[PDB]
Amino acid sequence: NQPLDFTQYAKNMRKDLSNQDICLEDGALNHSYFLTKKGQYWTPLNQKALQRGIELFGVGNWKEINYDEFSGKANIVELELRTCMILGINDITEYYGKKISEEEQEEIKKSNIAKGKKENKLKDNIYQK
Amino acid sequence: TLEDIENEKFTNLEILTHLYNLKAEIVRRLAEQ
Amino acid sequence: SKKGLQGLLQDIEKRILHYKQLFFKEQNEIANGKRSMVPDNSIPICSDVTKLNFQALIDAQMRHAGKMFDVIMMDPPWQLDSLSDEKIQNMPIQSLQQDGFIFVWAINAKYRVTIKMIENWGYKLVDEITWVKKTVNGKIAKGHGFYLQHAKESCLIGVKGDVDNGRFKKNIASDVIFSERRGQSQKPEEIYQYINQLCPNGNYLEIFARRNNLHDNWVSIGNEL
Amino acid sequence: EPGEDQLSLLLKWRSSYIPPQKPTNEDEYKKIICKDISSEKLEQHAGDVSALFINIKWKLSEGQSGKSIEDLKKLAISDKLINNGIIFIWSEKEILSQIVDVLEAKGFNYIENFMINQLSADKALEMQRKNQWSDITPEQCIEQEKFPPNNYVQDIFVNSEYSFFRKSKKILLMLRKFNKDAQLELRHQRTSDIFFDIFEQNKPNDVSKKGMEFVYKMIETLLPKANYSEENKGAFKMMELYADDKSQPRKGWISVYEQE
DNA sequence: TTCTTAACATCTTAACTTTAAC
DNA sequence: GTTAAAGTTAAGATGTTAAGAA
Ligand SMILES: C[S@@+](CC[C@H](N)C(=O)[O-])C[C@H]1O[C@@H](n2cnc3c(N)ncnc32)[C@H](O)[C@@H]1O
Repeated sequence: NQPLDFTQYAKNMRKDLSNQDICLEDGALNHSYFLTKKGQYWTPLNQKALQRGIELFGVGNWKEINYDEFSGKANIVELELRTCMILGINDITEYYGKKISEEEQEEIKKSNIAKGKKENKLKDNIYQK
Repeated sequence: TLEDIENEKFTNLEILTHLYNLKAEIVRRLAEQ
Repeated sequence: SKKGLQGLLQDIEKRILHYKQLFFKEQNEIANGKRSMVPDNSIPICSDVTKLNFQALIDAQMRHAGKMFDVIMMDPPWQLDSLSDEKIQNMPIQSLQQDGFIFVWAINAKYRVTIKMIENWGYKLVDEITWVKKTVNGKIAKGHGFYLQHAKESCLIGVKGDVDNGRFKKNIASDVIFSERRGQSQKPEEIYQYINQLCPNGNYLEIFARRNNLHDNWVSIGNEL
Repeated sequence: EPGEDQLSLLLKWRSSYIPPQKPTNEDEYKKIICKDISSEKLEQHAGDVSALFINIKWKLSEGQSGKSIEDLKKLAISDKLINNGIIFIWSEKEILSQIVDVLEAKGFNYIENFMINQLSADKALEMQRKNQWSDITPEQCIEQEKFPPNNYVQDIFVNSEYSFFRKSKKILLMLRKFNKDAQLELRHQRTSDIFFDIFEQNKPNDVSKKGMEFVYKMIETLLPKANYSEENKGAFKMMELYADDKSQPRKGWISVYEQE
């Protein structure tokens, strides 16, 4: 018979016994977590968490949004680092204290990408001003 | 200071964390005097 | 020092710009699908060994392969990360394996107790492989010790059941691994090559593992992993 | 230059270890030649020694000559023969656990290990053929200390005939005998626990005169008080059982022979 | 008080700097 | 301006043994 090819077999084991943060869909190693150090990966649960938490709460102050959050692996510096991409712009000083829903956030993200492409200075989705 | 924060064995996100920490401390100092 | 440290503030703001750009580039490469050094056929588990139930591993392996494990590696966190010399024995290795091998890495202070542990589980002492530490120039890396200058790390091999079958090739590799130091406590990668010379196409289980090895077809129980 | 070579850089204590000549004055060396330790009485030819050596040729396979564990089971060791000493015994891995428990029943606790890594002279000659003087015997390599160049020493290990991981090792199990009252005087770390020794193929069970000098000197430095100096006359505090002809007649040692 | 348990006991190599020629 | 000798230093999965917490 077949000598137990290991791809789908390992996929089934990762479905069964491995951690939920290592396998996505049916079978995937989730390489984005084995190249980053332990405790800091920003799971899709965290992504949706801050995506739903940037609204209905005062932006700028991340202590008050982290008090009602997990209060775990949610350090502030990662929050200001990864909220920039949701905005699309590195600078946040002009975008303090105002709340914008997710679809308009994606709209202004696309607008920032387009203006960076037209201004031929984009550096991997990141626009500087 | 600037060197131990810039260590290569230090992971980059924690480099950002401690480096932001000394920015906060020094701007608190300029707030002081 | 107000103006000088204001210039230092400008310097670390340039550091903000450089480091934010560097991490944004690396994270964009991550989201683009950058592959880590880990192989796609690695089966990891992040749970405490004294806490997890191994019966789930047993019937998962029996369902997905139909056989039991071939090699159970372990490099225990010896008591001298603490554990004990009773909690290591009390965990169910004798059910995790039926016919195979076990590699238990021991220090010179934990030799007799390791031999007693292996003999208690049902294995019989068969072989020992030793890691000989090396320097970058090639000289032996000797350090510490009481009666002699230590340059050694031992590991003992226990065999449970029958070995005369298609797997488990005889007269392979060597029991002495002459290799450089590459960590505070990090065994060489030649032992894995020796294992794959011993049992090709196997279902190996490794306990007390770290993210350094995580090889192909390996079940890699650990906690900080 | 010999420095760049990995072989010649790993084997440089050879020129620094010359075993001394045979003792003559009849005070230095002792002989209690007899038929068998498990047959003769012991602890009456000597008393209260500090270094016990058993040069054992284990049989392993039944066809191969040697002795098995039952001789050590019936070995005559009392508190009179050795009370505070450390016992040095050559061990394999097939009977390592057996040696450990049979010496545990007498009170000797394992404290440390000291191994020798084999490097084959036949392997060096074959490699120098495969890469390229080099038309001489392996024993001549052992004698002249003429080591052909080799920057990778991990290929030069001996090829055994084991049914498992191939054998390239030689283990000396040293076991303490705790007394807690008379104690043992010792210096700590003036010896490495590994030394790469040159051997000969088809005969790995023989350590040469330089390796014997190394192990004897590490015993003698490990136990300085048992060195022959003004007080060991009749108080030798060192013997070797199953003594060999080479390097055993020693100033301060009792050579326990084995008559047929 | 008693067994542990903190709490003390030294050797080789590879690199890194500093200084004396030359 | 270059090469070599001397001081330095940092690291390498040791252990017996006086002291003392239950
Ligand atoms: C000394 S390391 C051995 C790792 C191995 N030498 C390697 O680098 O592949 C022991 C590891 O076991 C894990 N571990 C320690 N204590 C554990 C425990 N109580 N239960 C489960 N895993 C544990 C930790 O990840 C620790 O790093």
